Amino acid sequence: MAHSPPGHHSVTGRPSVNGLALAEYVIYRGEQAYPEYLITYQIMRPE
Amino acid sequence: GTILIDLSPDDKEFQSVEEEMQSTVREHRDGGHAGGIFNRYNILKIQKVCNKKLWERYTHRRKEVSEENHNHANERMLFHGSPFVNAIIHKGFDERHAYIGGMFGAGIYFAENSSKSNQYVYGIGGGTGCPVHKDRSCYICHRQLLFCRVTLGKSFLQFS
Ligand SMILES: Cc1ccc2c(c1)sc1nncn12
Ligand SMILES: [Zn+2]
Repeated sequence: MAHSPPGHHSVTGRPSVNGLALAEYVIYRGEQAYPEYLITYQIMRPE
Repeated sequence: GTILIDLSPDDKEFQSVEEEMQSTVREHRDGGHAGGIFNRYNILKIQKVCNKKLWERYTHRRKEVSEENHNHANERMLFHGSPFVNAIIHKGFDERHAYIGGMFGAGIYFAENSSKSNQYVYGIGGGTGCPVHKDRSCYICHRQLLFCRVTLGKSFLQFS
């Protein structure tokens, strides 16, 4: 794995073309995330 | 040491996790190629992941980050999608769950849009789709996402 940019704990991928997109995030330490909920789902075919 | 506690659909905790799943679906520029064509999900089950060791590992590192950032962990609830979801809930996040060819370099990626994490459940760009039908848009096969507590601390802001 890489390291965060000097002085930083994570990167924020801020969307700058797609109006509707929300942010993506990257951490470089596994210890900086905890998997709190396992969600089991199906995607649904629209009308 | 992991145990999965099944949450009742009548539980407000189930309800607010389902709402974050459903309300953060968007359209994708790939028109559904990677994660399929859908506007919403059938939630089948929501389990709380409980591991003493992985939790203490997380809060240790969160204290380190907050002390480096004016007592601000900058903690978020973010979606993660991976075919190794079962190894993640048991052994926690590490180097083997990094995306090495990612835009922001070799790290562990998370998303505010559930439908973005959904693109990654069968692999990079949806891989070859569900193991049973080889369908990236499978409406039959059960999918799994994680909703994770993520410490961002001081985030480096990269524009597209
Ligand atoms: C480049 C990249 C790779 C994986 C990934 C994201 C972005 S956002 C997300 N949510 N779950 C997995 N992922
Ligand atoms: Zn399938």
